[PDB]
Amino acid sequence: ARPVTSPGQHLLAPEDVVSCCLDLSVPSISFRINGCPVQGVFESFNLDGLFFPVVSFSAGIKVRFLLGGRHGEFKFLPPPGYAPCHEAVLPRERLHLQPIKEYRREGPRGPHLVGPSRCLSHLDFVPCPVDTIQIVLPPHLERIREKLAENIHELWALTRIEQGWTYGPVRDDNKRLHPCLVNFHSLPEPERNYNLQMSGETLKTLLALGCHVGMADEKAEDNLKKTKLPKTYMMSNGYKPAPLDLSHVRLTPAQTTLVDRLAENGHNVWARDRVAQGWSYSAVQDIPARRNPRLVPYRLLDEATKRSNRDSLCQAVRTLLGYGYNIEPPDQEPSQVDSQSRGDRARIFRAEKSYAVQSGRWYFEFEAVTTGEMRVGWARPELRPDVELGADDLAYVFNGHRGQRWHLGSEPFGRPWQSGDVVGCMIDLTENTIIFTLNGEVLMSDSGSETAFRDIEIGDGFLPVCSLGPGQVGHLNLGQDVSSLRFFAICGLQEGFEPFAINMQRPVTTWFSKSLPQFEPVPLEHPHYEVARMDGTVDTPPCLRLTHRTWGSQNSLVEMLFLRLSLPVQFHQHFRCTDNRDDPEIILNTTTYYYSVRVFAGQEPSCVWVGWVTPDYHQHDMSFDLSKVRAVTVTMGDEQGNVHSSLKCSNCYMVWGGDFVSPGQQGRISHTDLVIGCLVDLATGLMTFTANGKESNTFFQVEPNTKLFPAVFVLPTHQNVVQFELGKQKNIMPLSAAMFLSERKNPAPQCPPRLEVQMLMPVSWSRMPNHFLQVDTRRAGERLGWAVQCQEPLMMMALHIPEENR
Amino acid sequence: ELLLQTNLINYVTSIRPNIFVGRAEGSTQYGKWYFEVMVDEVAPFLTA
Amino acid sequence: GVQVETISPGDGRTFPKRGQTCVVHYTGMLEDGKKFDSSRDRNKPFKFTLGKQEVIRGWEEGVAQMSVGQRAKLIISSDYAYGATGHPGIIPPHATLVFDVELLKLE
Amino acid sequence: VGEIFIYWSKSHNFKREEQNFVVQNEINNMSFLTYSVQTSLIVATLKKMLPIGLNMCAPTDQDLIVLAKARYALKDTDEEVREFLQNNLNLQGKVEGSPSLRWQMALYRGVPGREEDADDPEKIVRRVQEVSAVLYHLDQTEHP
Ligand SMILES: Nc1ncnc2c1ncn2[C@@H]1O[C@H](COP(=O)(O)OP(=O)(O)OP(=O)(O)O)[C@@H](O)[C@H]1O
Repeated sequence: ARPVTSPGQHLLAPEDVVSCCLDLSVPSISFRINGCPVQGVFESFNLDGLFFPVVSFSAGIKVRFLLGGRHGEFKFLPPPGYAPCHEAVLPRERLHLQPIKEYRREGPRGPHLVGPSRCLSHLDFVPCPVDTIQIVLPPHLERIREKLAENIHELWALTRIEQGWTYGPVRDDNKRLHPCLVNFHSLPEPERNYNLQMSGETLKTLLALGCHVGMADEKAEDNLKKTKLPKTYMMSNGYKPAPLDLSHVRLTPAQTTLVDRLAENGHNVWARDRVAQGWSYSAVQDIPARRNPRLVPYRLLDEATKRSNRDSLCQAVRTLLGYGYNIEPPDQEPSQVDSQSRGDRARIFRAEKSYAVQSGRWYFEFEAVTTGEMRVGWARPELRPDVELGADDLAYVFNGHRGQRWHLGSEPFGRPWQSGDVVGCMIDLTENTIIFTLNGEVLMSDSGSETAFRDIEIGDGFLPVCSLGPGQVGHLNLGQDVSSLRFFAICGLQEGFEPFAINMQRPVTTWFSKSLPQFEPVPLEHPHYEVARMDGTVDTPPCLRLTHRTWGSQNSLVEMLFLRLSLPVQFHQHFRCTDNRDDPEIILNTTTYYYSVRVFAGQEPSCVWVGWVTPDYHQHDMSFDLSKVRAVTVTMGDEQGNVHSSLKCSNCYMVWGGDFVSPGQQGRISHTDLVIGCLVDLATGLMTFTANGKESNTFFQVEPNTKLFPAVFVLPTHQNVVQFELGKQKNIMPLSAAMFLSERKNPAPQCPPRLEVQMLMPVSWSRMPNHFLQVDTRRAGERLGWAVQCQEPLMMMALHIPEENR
Repeated sequence: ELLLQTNLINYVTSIRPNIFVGRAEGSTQYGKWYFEVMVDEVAPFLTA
Repeated sequence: GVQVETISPGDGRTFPKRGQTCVVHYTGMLEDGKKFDSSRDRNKPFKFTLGKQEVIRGWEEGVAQMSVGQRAKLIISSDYAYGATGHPGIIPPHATLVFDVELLKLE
Repeated sequence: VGEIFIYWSKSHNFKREEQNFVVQNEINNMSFLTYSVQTSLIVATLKKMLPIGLNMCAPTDQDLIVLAKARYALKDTDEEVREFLQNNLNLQGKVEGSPSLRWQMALYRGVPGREEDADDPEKIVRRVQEVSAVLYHLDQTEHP
């Protein structure tokens, strides 16, 4: 929190109006309080995503979002050039207030568990039509091309009069009369040129698609019977639309699919052209301002516009098909999206470990509100959060999307579920069996067995578990209210199964797999990574060396690895105002500390980043590079500008190993280790780096009280990857002296047991709260805006780990 | 700094409208956006 | 010395005078942001008479600089709060204290 | 169905004839369900109808069911088992004894009609006897 000056400063209080302005061009974020400027700005921040307005609060608040238009009238005029936020609502959405990244919701019969939500990306608004300029129309195609440009206008005009449109000498919205309504030659040549270029473009588009068109009969193409025009149909100008008429032509599912692809490319080409001309999207059309309600990539368009475009294109596809030219939808090439990592994508909810059952007959229910990827069953207490449910021996589950039983792999079982279906899960620890029912009917394997699994070793017991994929919703009923169970009586009660939470006076606590990367000690038995603690010799300091166990061999795992040291160095509360043997006074009075990383020969320096991270680094980026580091500048100025301070904030201070590769050695595997040394002055906030002795040009400045962990990000390319060297330099203290109070004046390098290497893990188990804030969101009116209310207080007892600031 | 620390803290939640704006080369989205929030009631110390 | 930064405005006229009993609700933190005291945790306003040297010097000056109903942040240096000795087991030696005080009433 | 299954278990010619017929005609019991005692239609139908029988008995009668199975294992006749149930109809499971019976009885009384029944001791001595006999013979059939 950085104090910011404004007239009559005060913590947000009733009748306060906060205006927020975001200029993505700078980029910059600025505020106004009750119309007065706030003398501070955020700027130069990351732009790799989409921004949304947000309010955060605790209980005891009531606020209203004003977004302009009919969604809250502004109390102050937006600064010149800024657009009301209500205009940014996408075509196929309706404006409303929503929570962010919710894993749980309320529902008619109880709490609903929610899987991850699929989000758009800033690149989803870039139209990307296929190249269609290198394409050269076949001669036969070019002959139909001229007809396509004008005939398409013909069908349009027939539709336009059907719209009630009549030619307008002057366009008028009340008139519904179009100046551009007339004959293709009558229509202005520049507008006509866009039409003619479009008809040729469709043929080139097909060639790019790869569908092949050649005319089986030229005579059939010659035979045309364009529909006549009624007099009411004719425009004020008197021009009559004469689309050529072709009742005979028919489509095929592949051909219809190919027409949907054709409509996408056309719209994307148009969108790219309009963007180049300088248009943008807006929920409310504004022709003078060059804002269009349809200027989005075809994928995000509303269904009505999609249907209209598909109709036009399918009419045009048919005219070519009827001429005799053969359209053959291009072969389909197998494609995989893999939007995210499956091992870390689906959200897993399990009961708390203390509820594990080691005997008896237990039953619970899972209602599938959606019908997508969802798994439900029983898991062992040591279930891992980064593995798909049932992909290993730690869970026996049923996947009702297609019908499968998962345990150490997938096997066909049961039938797919439908929305509202209830899956009953039974475990019988006397017979050592697991049974699944769907709406009370026991699901059976192909062999006809009525037990999904059998001969199950009890071990440490079992817990109810479920897994929800992106965009999925389930309802887990453990049976505290036996009356709430919907099919327990039908199947399970007589067979002798008890609801899981039958005699629990409190609801069963659940944990979920949280996808927030966290640093954890490298496991002692990690199959791929091994850390060795090397003692300091007469010429070598203490070291922590990383080796890739399974390098080269098959099944080797090669991915970005984010490592840090378990303990931080802390900068002083107050910064200082403005032989080769150590000199005792200098070394006892220095505030500069040092540590190095040795990158072994064979490890590519271009695949290594060395430096520091703050306690809040959480990026498990598999394509990491320094441009992805979070950064933002906070600039505080005076009441007439006059910048007074400009602080850069980040969570990763590193140098790239590639900056120290000589251009000559570049492109050749080096035979020398690269040692990168990091120096921090804890009393001034300065951080500098050296590469093989030479001082580099990279330097950073941090603020007092900052906590920094030594860090290394590496993509292994060798069996010996890197080595943390906890040594010293001349007149510079080792890291142990900064980390440990008792060693504050000890210049001998040390590596105590607490200091160890930690790696970034993508998923962790997290306890879901038993109660949640009750937030009421509604629309107060067309002038008041969108109201958010939260009145009932809620508190938790937090446990804080000091060194990790978590 | 050595023992684990404890304290009672408030639960906090966030609310947004479904409005998403960004920038990319060749994007169809406008660049400058504006909105407001009016505070009707605020209890400074509903809890400790 | 003590620096006073308003958080919420007060009445603007009624200030404590020597010999008066100020009633306050406060939360104390160390400069690094660690909480060590709060009257709201005990749910009982803290009362102290101005000029009787009952509280630290930083408090004596800062609260006197406030008006009734006002909430303010007080930043107090070590020499004004506890100096070198500190508060054994609570406040380290040579610690700057940040307080979030609210002057509820005067009596 | 339970009476037919009891006859099947008691007699030995019945089992031989069933096994023969199935083997000779190559009748796939799995075809109907979706050669062996498990596959026997006679026992499969009984096991599929059994829930309707267990539904007749209130949970309070589970103790009498165990007792009746215990005599029938002593090889007593139906009139005998009925008499013992009639006499020591006071060995019924008590509700306050264990919470499980509490929620079981909650469900049972919630089901309409079931609350109205179980009020005449003849009903109990009949239903317990029947269900206990069926469960006994099921136990023997499944057991080696
Ligand atoms: N959103 C769009 N997607 C694809 N093609 C388009 C789109 N808008 C315009 N076109 C092309 O421009 C032609 C415009 O000709 P037409 O006379 O039918 O429209 P208009 O009345 O001039 O309207 P507009 O103002 O939308 O250009 C369309 O036939 C089509 O070729």
